[PDB]
Amino acid sequence: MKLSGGVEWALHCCVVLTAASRPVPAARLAELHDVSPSYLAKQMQALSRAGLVRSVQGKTGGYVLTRPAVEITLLDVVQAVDGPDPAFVCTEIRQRGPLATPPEKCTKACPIARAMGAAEAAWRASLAATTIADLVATVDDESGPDALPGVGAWLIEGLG
Amino acid sequence: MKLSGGVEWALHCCVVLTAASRPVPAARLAELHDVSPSYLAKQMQALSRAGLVRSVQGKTGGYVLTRPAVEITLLDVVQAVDGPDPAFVCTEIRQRGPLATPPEKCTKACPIARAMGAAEAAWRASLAATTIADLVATVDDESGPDALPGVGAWLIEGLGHHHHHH
Ligand code: FES
Ligand code: FES
Ligand SMILES: [Cl-]
Repeated sequence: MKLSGGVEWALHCCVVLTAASRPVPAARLAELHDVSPSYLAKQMQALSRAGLVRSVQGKTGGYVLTRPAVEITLLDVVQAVDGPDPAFVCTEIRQRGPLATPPEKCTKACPIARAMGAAEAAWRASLAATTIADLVATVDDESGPDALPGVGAWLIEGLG
Repeated sequence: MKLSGGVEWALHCCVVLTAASRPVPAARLAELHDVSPSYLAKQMQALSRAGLVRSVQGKTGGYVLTRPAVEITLLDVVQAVDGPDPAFVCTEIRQRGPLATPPEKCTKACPIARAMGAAEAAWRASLAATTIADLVATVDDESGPDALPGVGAWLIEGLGHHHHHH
C-alpha cells in the first residue's frame, strides 16, 4: 500500500507550529527540516485547503494552525495530504461475466469490499484517536520540556 | 492510500476456488470475471508465489487452493498481491537540519512513526481477523447457499477440452 510521501513532513510541521507564538514562513519550516522549500510549501498548501493552517499575509506573515492542537487529529493531517479516497477501490467485478450478481442483489456492497472497508476504518480510527497535542506531550516527555520551545524560538527568530 | 488493482480480482478468485472440486484454469477464472486471462494469470502467480494456490499441470490442470479457506486470511491475500512493505516509511527527518535530534535521544522510534505504525498494525489486524471462509459464509447468507456451488459447477464444467471445433 502506498501513502503520500508528504505525510512525515506535514505531521512534523504541525507539531513544531504548536511551539511557534507567531506565523512561520514555509521557507523557515523547510530550513528546519533541511527539505525543498517548494516541496514543503505544497504540503502546507494541502494543510491550508483542509482548513488546518492559515497563511497570514505580509512580511510578518507565514503559517499558523487554525485551531488548538488538541482539536487536530492525525487523521485530519494525513487525509489533508494523502486524500480522503479509500485505498481499496471496488470496481464492482461481481457484476461482470455470465454468473454476475443479480441486479436486485447489488443494493448491499460486495462482502469483499465491506471487509476491505472495515480494515480502512480501523486505520482511520487509529489516526483519529491521536491529536497533535498528544504528539507534543510525548515529545516533551522524550526530548525534554525545552526541546519544542527551542524549535519554536528558532522558527520565529529574526521576526521579533 | 492506494492498493494494487489486482487485490479485488485475487480475493474474488480465492472465494470462488473454495467451491471448485477440481483444478480451475486461470482462463476459466478469467471467463467467470470477464477479464483478460494474462491479467488474471499475473494475480494468480502472485498468489502462487505466496503459497496460497498451486497451478496443477497437464490437460485437466489449473489452480487449486493449497490449504483450507479457514486458514487463508484477507491479510495473506492482500500481502501476496500488494506486498508486505509498510505504507508509512520513517526517513528520520528529526535527524536533519540545524536543530537535528542527535541519535542519543533517537533510541526510540519517532512518536509520529509510532502513531503511523499503530494505524497500519490496526489495518493489518483487521485483515488478519477475516478469512476466506468468513467471506464464503457471508456469500452463503446473502446470495443463498446455491450461489457458490453453482459457480463451482460452472468453473469445472467441460475442463480438459482444448481442441475446440474450427
Ligand atoms: S465487487 Fe468489488 S470487492 Fe467484490
Ligand atoms: S522522524 Fe520520521 S516520523 Fe518523525
Ligand atoms: Cl496549540
